[PDB]
Amino acid sequence: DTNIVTLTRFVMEEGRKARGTGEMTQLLNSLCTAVKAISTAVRKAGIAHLYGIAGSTNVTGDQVKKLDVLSNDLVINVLKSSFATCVLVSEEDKNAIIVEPEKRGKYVVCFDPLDGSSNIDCLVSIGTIFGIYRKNSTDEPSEKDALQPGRNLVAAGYALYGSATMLVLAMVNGVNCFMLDPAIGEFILVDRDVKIKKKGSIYSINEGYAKEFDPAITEYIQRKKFPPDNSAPYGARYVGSMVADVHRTLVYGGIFMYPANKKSPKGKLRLLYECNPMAYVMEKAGGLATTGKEAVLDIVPTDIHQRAPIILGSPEDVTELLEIYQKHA
Ligand SMILES: O=P(O)(O)OC[C@H]1O[C@](O)(CO)[C@@H](O)[C@@H]1O
Ligand SMILES: [Mg+2]
Ligand SMILES: [Mg+2]
Ligand SMILES: [Mg+2]
Repeated sequence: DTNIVTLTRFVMEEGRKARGTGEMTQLLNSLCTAVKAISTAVRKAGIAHLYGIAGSTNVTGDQVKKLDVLSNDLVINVLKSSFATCVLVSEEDKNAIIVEPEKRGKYVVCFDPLDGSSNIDCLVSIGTIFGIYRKNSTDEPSEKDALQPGRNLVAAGYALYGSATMLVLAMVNGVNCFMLDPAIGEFILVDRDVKIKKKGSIYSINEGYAKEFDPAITEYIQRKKFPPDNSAPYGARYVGSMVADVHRTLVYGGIFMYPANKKSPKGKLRLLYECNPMAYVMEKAGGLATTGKEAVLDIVPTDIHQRAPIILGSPEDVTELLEIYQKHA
């Protein structure tokens, strides 16, 4: 056990020939602290009475749970104290948060402090999603610094509070998985340079919305169930937590879908702190992420709480669905 490859060491070793201020390492070390604190609260949530609602509604009009508030506070406090950030965007705050000059650093951070809130009370996998941008402009920090295309990401990933706690981190040359050792409260490198399979055998979507689906989604699903070449039909999985469904897509292959539909032109999931981070992870693992008509990472945001359709996973799977949308174009 005497040589520990922790997230910190990883993020220091690589960025050492890249030089840098090392505030990315500060950022991520800080974030890891909040994630550990969220994991331990989650693992004991019913005894600590942390289930239930906060008694509020957010800008996307979700019903705010207790762990939403707790996790939001932890992420914000640790990011500010990191001295690595200047602008913060959270699912739980109407406006971007501008860091006090005294603790400012050069990064902009967009995050979902707790993802999968419908699955909180039934003990299903939940998580934390983040994307990291460098502030470009020279003028005073503002919400506008968060309105960057996802292709501008310097780092992104998620924490998954599942059967084990995992930190999935994507940076410019690739994706790496770090598992939480609860005995020493360190994230340890467990999966190096993760690449997604070119094609999977699992499709993931809420078919409860079948009546609202566009003809292309409708066709694709039918094809997964009734393949034209007599291949085996695809298996279906939908946990209901974006972080768990995307994580399985990453390690098992296949496709994850939250499409636009007749009642939601822009889908449900949020571009800044849900769709862009996962699209980035997917592209760095060699997969794709599309709205059905354009790459998510290429969208230029105008609203920090903007929604986008997302279709992601194995390149050959996502490409088959894109061909169907094309065909229907
Ligand atoms: O109940 P639905 O509409 O399938 O929504 C599930 C999606 O909503 C979210 O909870 C939004 O956070 C995602 O984590 C999840 O993928
Ligand atoms: Mg929510
Ligand atoms: Mg979410
Ligand atoms: Mg959330």
